[PDB]
Amino acid sequence: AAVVVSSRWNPTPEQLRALEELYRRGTRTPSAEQIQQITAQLRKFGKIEGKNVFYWFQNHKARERQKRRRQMESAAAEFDSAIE
Amino acid sequence: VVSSRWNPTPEQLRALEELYRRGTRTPSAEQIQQITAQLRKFGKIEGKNVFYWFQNHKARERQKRRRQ
DNA sequence: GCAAATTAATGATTTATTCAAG
DNA sequence: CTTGAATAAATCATTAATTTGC
Repeated sequence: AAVVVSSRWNPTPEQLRALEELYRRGTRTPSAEQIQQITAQLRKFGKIEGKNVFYWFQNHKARERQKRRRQMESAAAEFDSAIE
Repeated sequence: VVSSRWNPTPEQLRALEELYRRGTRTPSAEQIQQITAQLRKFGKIEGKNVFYWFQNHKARERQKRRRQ
């Protein structure tokens, strides 16, 4: 019987899937009321607060950009090696 | 019995693994051809085998080791 | 011991995404 | 808004491990 305290919010798999689908529908920089409403809904899956949503979308946008940039340095790896 | 799908020779396997440990995870076309060149000393292999091996390895290590 | 049966691994294909040309 | 570039996720398919009954 015991406690564990978190230093960083982590999305539950359900909160994560919800945020990823908000992203697939085109959400990129939620407004303040958007942040609050999203938060109010995702709190049903578990712990989450407004700044967590705010950061999640910033970090996800940046990481997608960086990911997609580093997919470009590969320079058509799949076609040049697998199809021809 | 003859082969329909490639399978790494036990040495190509250790070399592909070493490359993954030292940071090669999403190799480029060029590098892929470089790697394929080297690994054929140890037997049959083509660029498609190398490209898929890194894709599948990376995906399934994510499955095993990533926490969510 | 040995293969047929069944299960686990993994190679190869397909599908759904992403950013950002145009 | 559309779509080119290029996956990585999900899935399909075949091989290797292994289990099983003899």
